[PDB]
Amino acid sequence: PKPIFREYIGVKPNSTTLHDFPTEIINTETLEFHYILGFAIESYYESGKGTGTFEESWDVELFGPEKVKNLKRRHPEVKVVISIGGRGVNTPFDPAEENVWVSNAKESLKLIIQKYSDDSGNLIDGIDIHYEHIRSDEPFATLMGQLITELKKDDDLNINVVSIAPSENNSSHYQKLYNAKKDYINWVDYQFSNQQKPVSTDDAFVEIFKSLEKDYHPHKVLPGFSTDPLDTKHNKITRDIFIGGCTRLVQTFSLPGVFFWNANDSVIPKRDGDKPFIVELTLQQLLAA
Repeated sequence: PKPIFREYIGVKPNSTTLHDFPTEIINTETLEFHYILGFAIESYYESGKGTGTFEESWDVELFGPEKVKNLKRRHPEVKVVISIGGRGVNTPFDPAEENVWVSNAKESLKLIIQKYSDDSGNLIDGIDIHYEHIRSDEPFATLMGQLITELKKDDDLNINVVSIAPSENNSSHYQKLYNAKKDYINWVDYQFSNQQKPVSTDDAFVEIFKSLEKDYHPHKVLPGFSTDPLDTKHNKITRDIFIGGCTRLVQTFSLPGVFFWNANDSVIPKRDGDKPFIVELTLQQLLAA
């Protein structure tokens, strides 16, 4: 329908800035709103190779099943998706056994997903693939492809929205996956804060975006921004250029939506006088108007 708005949450397990899912950014009247809950992370053997057995790594007191139930009781139109992988160098995609990885991943993720249920059914609407560190195109595209297929085919689940989260440095591996499974992947969430060289103008932004649509597919790419201080320090893109660049896209009716990296980091103003969620609220204003 509507412009898509997605926000990562739960990804800073040591942060105490939030004690529940924020309602300030929730807008289901003019936008299609998604919370991306993560990280479901695999256990690794001593060799640094992944087992495919996922566990929740977010705070379950703050964002667990009872909090998801409450959110959905109050705002039924919000979609909740689980993100798997992780950003550390300590959570790479590197399966120890290629023919057993997929069965462990399907079973362990289904177990997690089944915890997020109410009297009327499952509360999870999809999955997000967010492995930052992937060394080669393969077995990634084959194994991730099979996992998506198995989850979408399970009638016990409602895995309706599938997304991937590439960055400039891992984009080639995600492109391999996207080409093979184009029909099951709804959204490509590309993080502009992870570019190698700085994005200096709104024209440089626009030019990057168009090339992403060629690499993936027109209207399936959602530009993203990071309010995380680790990313702010890298200074690959400023909020002024991000807003400017998105404005240009909105003017030619070419922006399908946006995503933000992360609710914990956006609640705390960076410049005195800044309101909490200033970048998110500014993008919501431009997506409606």
